[PDB]
Amino acid sequence: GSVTVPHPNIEEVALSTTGEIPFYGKAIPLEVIKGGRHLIFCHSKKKCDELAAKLVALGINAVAYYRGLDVSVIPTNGDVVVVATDALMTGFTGDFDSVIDCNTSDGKPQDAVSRTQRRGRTGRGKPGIYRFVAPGER
Repeated sequence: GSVTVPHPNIEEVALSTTGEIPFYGKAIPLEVIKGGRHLIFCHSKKKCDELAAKLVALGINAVAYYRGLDVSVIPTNGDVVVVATDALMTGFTGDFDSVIDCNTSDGKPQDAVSRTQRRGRTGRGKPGIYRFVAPGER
C-alpha cells in the first residue's frame, strides 16, 4: 500500500465555512492566507485564475501557477499567497506560513504522496499550518 511520512512540524487543520474566499463548499478565512505568504493547492486551472485575482480584491496578493502559466508569484516581499496545482513545485518554496489544500486532484481524491508532497511546504523554520477540504474523506 502507500505509506505517507508523518510531519509534526506542520499543524493540520480542517477547512470549514468561515471567511470571505469561498473554496469547494468551504470558506477560507483570510486569516489563513492573509498576514504573510501562503500556498493554496487547487485541482483546476480555471479556479486558479479567479481564486488568485479575487484575493487581490480581498487585499491579498495572490498568484495562480499551473501548466502554461507565467512566473508571477513573488515570495520576496508583500504578503503574497500562491494558489497553484503541481506546477509551482517546491524548488524554491518552503517560506510559507500555511498551505490550504482541497485534498483532491483533477476532481479525484489526492493520492498518498499528494498530501505528502503538498504538506511539505509550510514549516520551514517554524510550524507550518495545513488546511484540507476532504468532502467525504478523513
